[PDB]
Amino acid sequence: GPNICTTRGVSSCQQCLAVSPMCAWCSDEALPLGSPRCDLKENLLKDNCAPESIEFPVSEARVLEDRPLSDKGSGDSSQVTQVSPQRIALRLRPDDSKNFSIQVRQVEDYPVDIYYLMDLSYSMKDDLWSIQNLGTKLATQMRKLTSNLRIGFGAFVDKPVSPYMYISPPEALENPCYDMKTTCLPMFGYKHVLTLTDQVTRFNEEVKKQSVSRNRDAPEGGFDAIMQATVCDEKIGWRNDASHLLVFTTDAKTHIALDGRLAGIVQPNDGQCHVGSDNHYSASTTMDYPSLGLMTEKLSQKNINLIFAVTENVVNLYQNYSELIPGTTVGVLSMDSSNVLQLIVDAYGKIRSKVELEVRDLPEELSLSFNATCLNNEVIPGLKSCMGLKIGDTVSFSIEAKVRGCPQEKEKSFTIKPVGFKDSLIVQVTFDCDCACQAQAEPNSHRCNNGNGTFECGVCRCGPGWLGSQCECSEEDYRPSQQDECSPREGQPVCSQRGECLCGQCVCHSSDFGKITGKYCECDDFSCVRYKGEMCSGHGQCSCGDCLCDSDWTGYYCNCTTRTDTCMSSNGLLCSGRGKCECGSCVCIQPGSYGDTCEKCPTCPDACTFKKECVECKKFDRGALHDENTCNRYCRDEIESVKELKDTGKDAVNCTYKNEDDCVVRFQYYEDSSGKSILYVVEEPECPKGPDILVVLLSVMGAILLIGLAALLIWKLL
Amino acid sequence: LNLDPVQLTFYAGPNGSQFGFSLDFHKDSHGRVAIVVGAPRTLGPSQEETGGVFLCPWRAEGGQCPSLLFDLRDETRNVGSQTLQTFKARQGLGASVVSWSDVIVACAPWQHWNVLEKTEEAEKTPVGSCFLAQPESGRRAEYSPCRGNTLSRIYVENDFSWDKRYCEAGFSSVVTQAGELVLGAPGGYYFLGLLAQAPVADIFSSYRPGILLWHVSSQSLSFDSSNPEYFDGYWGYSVAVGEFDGDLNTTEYVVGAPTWSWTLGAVEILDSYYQRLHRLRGEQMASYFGHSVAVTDVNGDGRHDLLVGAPLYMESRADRKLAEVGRVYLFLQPRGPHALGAPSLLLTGTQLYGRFGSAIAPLGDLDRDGYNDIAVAAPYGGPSGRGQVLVFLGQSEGLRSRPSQVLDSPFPTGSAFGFSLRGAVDIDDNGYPDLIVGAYGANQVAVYRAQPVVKASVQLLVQDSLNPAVKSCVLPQTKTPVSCFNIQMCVGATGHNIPQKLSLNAELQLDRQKPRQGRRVLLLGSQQAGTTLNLDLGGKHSPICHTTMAFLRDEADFRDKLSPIVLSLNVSLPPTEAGMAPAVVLHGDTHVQEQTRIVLDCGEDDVCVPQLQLTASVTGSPLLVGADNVLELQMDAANEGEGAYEAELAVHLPQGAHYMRALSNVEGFERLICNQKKENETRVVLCELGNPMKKNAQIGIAMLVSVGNLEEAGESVSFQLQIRSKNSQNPNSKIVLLDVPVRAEAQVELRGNSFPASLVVAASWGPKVEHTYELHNNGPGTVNGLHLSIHLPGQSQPSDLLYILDIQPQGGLQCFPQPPVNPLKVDWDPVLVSCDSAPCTVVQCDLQEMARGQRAMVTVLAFLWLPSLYQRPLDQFVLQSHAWFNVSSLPYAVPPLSLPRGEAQVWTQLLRALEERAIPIWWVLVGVLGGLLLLTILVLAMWKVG
Ligand SMILES: *[C@@H]1O[C@H](CO)[C@@H](O[C@@H]2O[C@H](CO)[C@@H](O[C@@H]3O[C@H](CO[C@@H]4O[C@H](CO)[C@@H](O)[C@H](O)[C@@H]4O)[C@@H](O)[C@H](O[C@@H]4O[C@H](CO)[C@@H](O)[C@H](O)[C@@H]4O)[C@@H]3O)[C@H](O)[C@H]2NC(C)=O)[C@H](O)[C@H]1NC(C)=O
Ligand SMILES: *[C@@H]1O[C@H](CO)[C@@H](O[C@@H]2O[C@H](CO)[C@@H](O[C@@H]3O[C@H](CO[C@@H]4O[C@H](CO)[C@@H](O)[C@H](O)[C@@H]4O)[C@@H](O)[C@H](O)[C@@H]3O)[C@H](O)[C@H]2NC(C)=O)[C@H](O)[C@H]1NC(C)=O
Ligand SMILES: *[C@@H]1O[C@H](CO)[C@@H](O[C@@H]2O[C@H](CO)[C@@H](O[C@@H]3O[C@H](CO)[C@@H](O)[C@H](O)[C@@H]3O)[C@H](O)[C@H]2NC(C)=O)[C@H](O)[C@H]1NC(C)=O
Ligand SMILES: *[C@@H]1O[C@H](CO)[C@@H](O[C@@H]2O[C@H](CO)[C@@H](O[C@@H]3O[C@H](CO)[C@@H](O)[C@H](O)[C@@H]3O)[C@H](O)[C@H]2NC(C)=O)[C@H](O)[C@H]1NC(C)=O
Ligand SMILES: *[C@@H]1O[C@H](CO)[C@@H](O[C@@H]2O[C@H](CO)[C@@H](O)[C@H](O)[C@H]2NC(C)=O)[C@H](O)[C@H]1NC(C)=O
Ligand SMILES: CC(C)CCC[C@@H](C)[C@H]1CC[C@H]2[C@@H]3CC=C4C[C@@H](O)CC[C@]4(C)[C@H]3CC[C@]12C
Ligand SMILES: CC(C)CCC[C@@H](C)[C@H]1CC[C@H]2[C@@H]3CC=C4C[C@@H](O)CC[C@]4(C)[C@H]3CC[C@]12C
Ligand SMILES: *[C@@H]1O[C@H](CO)[C@@H](O)[C@H](O)[C@H]1NC(C)=O
Ligand SMILES: *[C@@H]1O[C@H](CO)[C@@H](O)[C@H](O)[C@H]1NC(C)=O
Ligand SMILES: *[C@@H]1O[C@H](CO)[C@@H](O)[C@H](O)[C@H]1NC(C)=O
Ligand SMILES: *[C@@H]1O[C@H](CO)[C@@H](O)[C@H](O)[C@H]1NC(C)=O
Ligand SMILES: *[C@@H]1O[C@H](CO)[C@@H](O)[C@H](O)[C@H]1NC(C)=O
Ligand SMILES: *[C@@H]1O[C@H](CO)[C@@H](O)[C@H](O)[C@H]1NC(C)=O
Ligand SMILES: [Ca+2]
Ligand SMILES: [Ca+2]
Ligand SMILES: [Ca+2]
Ligand SMILES: [Ca+2]
Ligand SMILES: [Ca+2]
Ligand SMILES: [Ca+2]
Ligand SMILES: [Ca+2]
Ligand SMILES: [Mg+2]
Repeated sequence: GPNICTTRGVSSCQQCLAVSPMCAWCSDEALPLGSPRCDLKENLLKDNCAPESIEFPVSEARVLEDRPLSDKGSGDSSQVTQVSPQRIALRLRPDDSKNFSIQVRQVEDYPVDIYYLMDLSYSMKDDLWSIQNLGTKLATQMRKLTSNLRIGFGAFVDKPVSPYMYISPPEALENPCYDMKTTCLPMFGYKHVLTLTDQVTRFNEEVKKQSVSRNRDAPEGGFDAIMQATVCDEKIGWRNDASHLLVFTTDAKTHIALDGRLAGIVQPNDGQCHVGSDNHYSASTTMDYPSLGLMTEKLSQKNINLIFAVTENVVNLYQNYSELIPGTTVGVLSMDSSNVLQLIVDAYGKIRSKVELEVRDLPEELSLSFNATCLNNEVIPGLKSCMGLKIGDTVSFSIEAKVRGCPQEKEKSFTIKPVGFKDSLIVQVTFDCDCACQAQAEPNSHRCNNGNGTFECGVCRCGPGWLGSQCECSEEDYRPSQQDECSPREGQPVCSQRGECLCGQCVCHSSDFGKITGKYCECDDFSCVRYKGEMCSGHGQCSCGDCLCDSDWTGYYCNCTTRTDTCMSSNGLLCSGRGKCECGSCVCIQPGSYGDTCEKCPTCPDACTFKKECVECKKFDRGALHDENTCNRYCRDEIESVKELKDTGKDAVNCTYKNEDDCVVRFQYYEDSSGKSILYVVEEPECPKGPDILVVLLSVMGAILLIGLAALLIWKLL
Repeated sequence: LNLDPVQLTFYAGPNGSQFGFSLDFHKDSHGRVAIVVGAPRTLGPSQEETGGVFLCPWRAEGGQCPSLLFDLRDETRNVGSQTLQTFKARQGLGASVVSWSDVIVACAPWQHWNVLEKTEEAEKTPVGSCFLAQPESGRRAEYSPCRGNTLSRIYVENDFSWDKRYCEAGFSSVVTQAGELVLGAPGGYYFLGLLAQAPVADIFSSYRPGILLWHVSSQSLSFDSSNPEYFDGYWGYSVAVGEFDGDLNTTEYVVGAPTWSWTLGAVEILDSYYQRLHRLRGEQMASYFGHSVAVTDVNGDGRHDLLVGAPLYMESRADRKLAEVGRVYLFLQPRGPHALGAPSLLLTGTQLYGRFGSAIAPLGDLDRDGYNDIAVAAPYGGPSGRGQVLVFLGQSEGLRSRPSQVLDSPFPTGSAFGFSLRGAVDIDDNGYPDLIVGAYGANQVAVYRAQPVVKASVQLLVQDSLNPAVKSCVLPQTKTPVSCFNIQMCVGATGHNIPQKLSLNAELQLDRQKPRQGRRVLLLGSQQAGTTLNLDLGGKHSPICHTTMAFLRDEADFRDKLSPIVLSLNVSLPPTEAGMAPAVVLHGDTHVQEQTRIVLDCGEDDVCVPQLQLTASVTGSPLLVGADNVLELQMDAANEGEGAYEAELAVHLPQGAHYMRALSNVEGFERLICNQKKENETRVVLCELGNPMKKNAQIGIAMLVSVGNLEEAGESVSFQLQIRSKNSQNPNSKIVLLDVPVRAEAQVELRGNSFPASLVVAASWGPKVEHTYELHNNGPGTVNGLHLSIHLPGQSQPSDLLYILDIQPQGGLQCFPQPPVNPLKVDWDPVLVSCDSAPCTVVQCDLQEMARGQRAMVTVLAFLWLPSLYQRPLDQFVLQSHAWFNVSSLPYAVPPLSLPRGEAQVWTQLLRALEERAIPIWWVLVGVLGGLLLLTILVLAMWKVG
């Protein structure tokens, strides 16, 4: 059929192939009356013309280098290769999209280095006493997960500048805590003391030699310390072949950018390291606090995971900050900082139980769409990150790349990287929108009307208007006018009142506001929807008046979004399983639910209502709907057999499950604020002893039989 | 828009002095305009940084400026047993400079104050100060509203109550028209922020040299707050003045607190007595919402509007989900005392880390268009990251998202170009306001001078149709008859203070589309298809009209007849002469196209007389207030007369309407094209019906119209439809009016639940059971007069099966029970029970206001009465609670239509560890008796038979 290659083309191989993703060109000479050289490959094959000269470029996704994913990382970590493939090359024809797949795995044991950054404000003094013997305990607890561990320490109070300091009296300069009769060190912004070393005893030795300072303003400038630790890789010694952890412990608010106006500092912050041989922040008094954007950028560049181990009084603020910075985890730190060890131990698993992907060096020319595959063959469309993973779990991500035209560079490259990992995929894209036959050139050929034109791939393009099939109609020539070759379905104005009927064809004109193309000058740009000063929503390019969407978008205006990252809840189900996600917004089908993810429902049935099936296998290894494999398919809660029955769980309440045995099974559901939902179930539930008639009736019939035997023996004697 | 980025004026100060940190205009008694620029880090006499102020006179070439003289020596005084000391080192004098009439107020926020008494002291803290100067009389004065003689021990014992030692007064300053200086102190009251208000005249007349500490009689300051939200709020970062209460006597203040509510930001509108009239909250954490505030009338309605900035705002990008670009919020003051709602307009930057919106400066009517404009500075924006200034023009609906003009930074990297802006003042006396932009990094101030704006109106007139048969003209120098027609071009220039001598080049091109050699109509005079003229409109208020003759070539020379003849007129400025520097900026209608055609198929009369008929219908008639109303208009147009020339469909929509999509049922390859534009105030949509459309053509168009929020359109809205045709006879069709009624309707949902749904009691205080009821206003509209009643069994007595401990309402609803519940303080087969049978306890809740999307919750706690649990424990117990609510009216003009109702019933069932109810052994006994009877009769059968 005509399709779209036959129309809107037939001018040259370049445009002919640049119309639709599926068009073919017949360079070999053939009958020119069959409208050839722009049609589906099948039509050309039916018309022959395939002597190894058929031109039909197709997209390719050849893998250059690929290595198997390692099982365990213990030695020679330079080739762990936890992300495969490592580097692939893509060749895309104009306006065509191609898909590939990648796999991400955590390689069991992996070296870990942890840098401990602790505030040293007066209120933190007691906390410093509870860390004097943390290195050995941390090493012992972490030995079960990592066989190569390094630890470090840091400090920070605030900018040494008024009004943050006590400038007067002079004695306060060397002893701010002089009113309360105590000894304290002068204020400092950031004081690195211990570099990342494998010697555990060094961490203990360095601690208990430190002190605590004092300041006036309640907020503490910890972002400066975080940025200095992140950027100054050599000073503290981050290791490129290990997982990075940065524990940030604080008990007060944190300053942000533009807060230095009070102290007179106005210079914007820069990420260049400013830690000298004295191990202090030289530019603390002359550099402003860093903004969240720069902090996140420099934290992602260096692949540093952040743990906000903060007190309960400011936990909400750091939770709100956490959802902005990717790869960050929050935690509650006790007043005496005695929960730091377990907090970091569990936060390690929490952070390693999350896989995301980020794109770097992505040119604006092309766009990417993502599908994720969590554990099992289940696939969540429009998602680049999977939750609810564990150590050694393997996940898959399908990435589709779509381009617009062919940029005049022919060499582009970008990278897809999981957060907090050195290994990443390097994707090289080369655009091929030029036909091979064009290399023949033949700028002057006698077939182009005695060498006054150009010949290309079987067609003569000649002069500034010479467009006849034989390169003879010229521009001012062809004065006599023919018919049935300038308008379709005669009865309408020629060239749609836009163009001139010359050489037997409608030459479109008025190259203003864009370009006009088409066998009848009907398709054109600058005739599409305008959302906000941008055509076709500014995402995709519109062809022939249709707002052709680009990747990540689908709609008439191409404003609706396909990726569902924003509409994913924390339970691993889209929109909390109580609604759908459309254009990046959750619509809650279930009544009585509202919120960003349809999660804040106050009037829904309690959890235990749908938890009956989950607890069936744990306590019985049987039950209805066992074919679906409901034992562990949707409920991640852990069931424990404990008869304590006296737990003081604030966010917990007892409930009951009914069994076919007619015995009520009372169990507790605790929804911890950390997300570790746990069920406490009493084993062998006490079924009341009902049946007591069998013995009675057996005794009655035995007595009746005895009476009958007595009668029988009386008869025998008689 | 009309600012000149080529001819600027540069003012320079001492190197490394941060010249240009703050700047302002100053007008003397003679009207002469000068610039006041503060350099916080100017070197003092003792080779130390103390700051300074420079009064630059207006010079075209700029250069160095003189510096105003202020005292820069430490003052030590002894009063009683106290010693008062002032330290001015690194005080940053000039960080905020303002001018009022003949007074220049330059503030040093970081000036330090201290008091010594034997051993104790008040500590050395940056109280700050402000120096007031009167150059004409050469007078000097000082003002420091945060100076005290209270020792630190008193503050410590009083929990730091009324602690003004860290005011940093002078961070932001503003002088009202009445003459009341207002200074912001973000660090006052221990980093809570405050304001200090004082008349300038009182300050001048209440100052005695040598008296460091004094009190002004008319001084007034803001009060302290204990709310944790205000903690570390820096309330006072930016201060502005304006009118918002509707009364001209009172002056309202706008105060920014970027770190309000845990790094969320806020902007508070208060009255003269520091009473919170309104608060505007932030949108994102750490966005520094409220860094800069500006008050101006962008829409021109006569009511001041609000502009807020958030330099640290982060947007979403494909490459990275967070990108610090900054944002600007525009809030428009509505009619009446209605509280400001969501931001009227949002403006977002492009460059990363650009800190867009850090400086917003009003410019007045820069282009003399009747609407005020503004300038927004991004200190580190642009591709090179050197800074930019975007000029936004005003309109009836507000501001335009697209920036009219963008000015780059001629200074090198690190100049912080755009940090300080100021305008709305005429310095060259050319009738237009100018702009001044500081750059402390390069220590230079750049002055941009506005240029006159010339509005051009161009009109082209030509005959609708041409008849080659009639020939009247004759070619020059020959005797060859030929047809001809007249083309008239009118060009008019308008403006204010436009140059007396003005020249404009007007180019006329006939049949532009066709090649030069193939043109059909040619000018009679020069026999050329194109012409150019130089019109001297200088001082010609009325438009200048010119006329020319154009003739059609012989029929043999060309064969095309159907293609329309298009004529284009293009008006432009003369080419750049010696010295460049264009005098004026030209904008408006500088290009006009008009199309004629040859007579064809118009009948023997040779004059086409189209007759157009139009019918319109509307679907989606119910219009709900506050909803995404999408009407569908179906229009059928027919031409029973002759072919219509350049026939289009005009659809005038109401104020809140918009155009989304349009389809044409007739034909599948027609490619219908419709456009939307605002002629004067209405959104007119023009759809192309056809150039010489064929006979008896019938076209149907179905278009979607999105009606926006409407609260004053009245009972019904009106849509107008007509057909526009260029034909001389019957140029337009009959006017069609569609009246769409508007009604307000809202649905309210009541949902009830019980926790736990299933409870089992084994065999004091028993198990806890709670009932929750939620009211949700899912309806697009708003409901008032909401009254709800919750009915529960029992009366909260020991005999009652269930005992109510406490009822918690949430959402502002006011609830009261009856009878009173929880008499004791208490420091801690199914059977149906309901209010209908058992004693009824009714709790009534009221809500006068219930906005769209709001939810109200009511929870009631109780526990099963164990003494009543023990008795008859073998009976299943199902309890029920009932609800009944309804509203009174709606806050909308349209009366319709009653509603809504609600009936919620909540059930809760209880169980026990198996019931001891009599097992149905009666059936077993009956079966045993029947079997015994059957056995007896069977035995007797053969017993009697034998
Ligand atoms: C990542 O996630 C996206 C989003 O879901 C996935 O996109 C989906 O891919 C599916 C498989 O390609 C699509 O399913 C079908 O695939 C058709 C193309 O394959 C044709 O198969 C027929 C079978 O007889 C062959 O003859 C043909 O020659 C093709 O090979 C799709 O075109 C089709 O989608 C429909 O197409 C019709 C006609 O074009 C449209 O009118 C209709 O609106 C719809 O688009 C069919 O669904 C699936 O549609 C598609 N999802 C979409 C388009 O929303 C990716 O596949 C995922 N990535 C990976 C690696 O799986
Ligand atoms: C390839 O294209 C070029 C233009 O890009 C063509 O150039 C011109 O082509 C036209 C074709 O109509 C020529 O006009 C034709 O010429 C004939 C022959 O006249 C000749 O005149 C020369 C002197 O100039 C004599 O020496 C010859 O002997 C011969 O008599 C004439 O009868 C007509 O005028 C006819 O239209 C035109 O001459 C030519 N340009 C030049 C400079 O010669 C070119 O022809 C074309 N190649 C082809 C057609 O093979
Ligand atoms: C940190 O995150 C929390 C949770 O997202 C945010 O707190 C929420 O802030 C919104 C502000 O719009 C509150 O909504 C408002 O609540 C008031 C009552 O306080 C109500 O009268 C208004 O009509 C509006 O609904 C919301 O309640 C609040 N929620 C919680 C749980 O605090 C906020 O971003 C941060 N809060 C911190 C740091 O405390
Ligand atoms: C809607 O809400 C209003 C509250 O503003 C309710 O007003 C009440 O309406 C009743 C009419 O039925 C008034 O009369 C009452 O009737 C009952 C019997 O049903 C009787 O027992 C009372 O003594 C009284 O006479 C009642 O006075 C009125 N309430 C007040 C405070 O004036 C209205 O009933 C509600 N409508 C619906 C349909 O729910
Ligand atoms: C997405 O990628 C998969 C895997 O490369 C593609 O599936 C293969 O497609 C080729 C070509 O059609 C087939 O020969 C293979 O048999 C397919 N394998 C599997 C496992 O399906 C898939 O076609 C790609 N989808 C798109 C839209 O490009
Ligand atoms: C007059 C005498 C001989 C009558 C005796 C009646 C006998 C046959 C009755 C008395 C009790 C009965 C049993 C009671 C309960 C059960 C359990 C049931 O799951 C299967 C049948 C079974 C096992 C019954 C079988 C029949 C039974 C043994
Ligand atoms: C321990 C208990 C059960 C013993 C009771 C003794 C019973 C079996 C005795 C008491 C009276 C007796 C009956 C007395 C008289 C007669 C009439 C005779 O023409 C036939 C036997 C007959 C009908 C006897 C049958 C047995 C009898 C019913
Ligand atoms: C694109 O435009 C609207 C208006 O901004 C936006 O709200 C929505 O996501 C898209 N439009 C529709 C109809 O979905
Ligand atoms: C269960 O009931 C007991 C009362 O015996 C109570 O203390 C506890 O908080 C309830 N919840 C859980 C999870 O145990
Ligand atoms: C002094 O002024 C010059 C002017 O060019 C500038 O280059 C220099 O940085 C300034 N500072 C010093 C210390 O010279
Ligand atoms: C203040 O109100 C009084 C009384 O209405 C009025 O006379 C006066 O003009 C007002 N002040 C103004 C408008 O400045
Ligand atoms: C027509 O006017 C526009 C400005 O309105 C100008 O840019 C263009 O150059 C003009 N056309 C010609 C041919 O000069
Ligand atoms: C637009 O409406 C205003 C109403 O004041 C009117 O003055 C103006 O003439 C109208 N515009 C046109 C083009 O008619
Ligand atoms: Ca502590
Ligand atoms: Ca601090
Ligand atoms: Ca007022
Ligand atoms: Ca206004
Ligand atoms: Ca304006
Ligand atoms: Ca001016
Ligand atoms: Ca006629
Ligand atoms: Mg502290």
